[PDB]
Amino acid sequence: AVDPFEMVRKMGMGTNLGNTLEAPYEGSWSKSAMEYYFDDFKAAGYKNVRIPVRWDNHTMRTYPYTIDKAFLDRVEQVVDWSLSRGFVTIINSHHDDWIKEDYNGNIERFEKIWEQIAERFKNKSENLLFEIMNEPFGNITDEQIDDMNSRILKIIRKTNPTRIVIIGGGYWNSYNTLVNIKIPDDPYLIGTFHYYDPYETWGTQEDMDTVVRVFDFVKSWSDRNNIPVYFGEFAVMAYADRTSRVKWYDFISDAALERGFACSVWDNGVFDMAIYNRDTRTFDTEILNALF
Repeated sequence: AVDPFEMVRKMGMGTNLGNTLEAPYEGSWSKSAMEYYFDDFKAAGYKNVRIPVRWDNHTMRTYPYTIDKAFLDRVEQVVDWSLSRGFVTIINSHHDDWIKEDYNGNIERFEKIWEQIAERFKNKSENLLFEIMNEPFGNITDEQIDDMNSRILKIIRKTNPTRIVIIGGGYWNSYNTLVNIKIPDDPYLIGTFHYYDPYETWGTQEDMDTVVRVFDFVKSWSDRNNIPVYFGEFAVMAYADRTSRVKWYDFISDAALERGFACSVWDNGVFDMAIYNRDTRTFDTEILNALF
């Protein structure tokens, strides 16, 4: 099968379908997924689409933790729109915070959710990737993070033996960068990094120097561990003025793609932090130009 390095090269620069299927219920935040979004994403030049999904309210809270068939149907529909247009397509668990609130108590429910996702999408193209969990870091120990990754990977591998899986490689903020040392012995892994600050504006000259340093350290990590890197939601901060914002998109893309990283820009569909207008079907073309 296609190895993670080939996949990351193919992924290039892409977009999130933010604030949609990872809302508590689809459409309750930003506009629901429509097929034409993907026509527009393709015409825009995007090479991947990350599709955040919150499984919580579409899954039984009690055993056997079945995901509503209609929701699985709906996610498959959206996935099939993305895959058929040639996008590398990423699905995940996103905003399923209930698992961090009680790991021991909720790990079985999380396992069964992934058991069902893996089962449903087992025959999908190599271009569909599984991202185990959006932000593994936070109210949960390292031991539990490593435990989660191991067992969800193993569950995935039962039905998806070579499908590339995205796990948290670590995180970064203005003060430090953390990287995982314990990486499962598996040949089909991509490592992902998000902004995270345990003690929780942007676009200055200093902010850029910070990001290059982060990117360089992540690159060393990438080289040393033989794992390619994916920044699945960059440009999540708010910006001082228009000119900073555009420059920042331009800078992140250059720096990432020079180091061979795959990227998905955060786009929440709000006109806040949006590039694609889902109502007018237009893009902020200056930001797109900055991305390509």
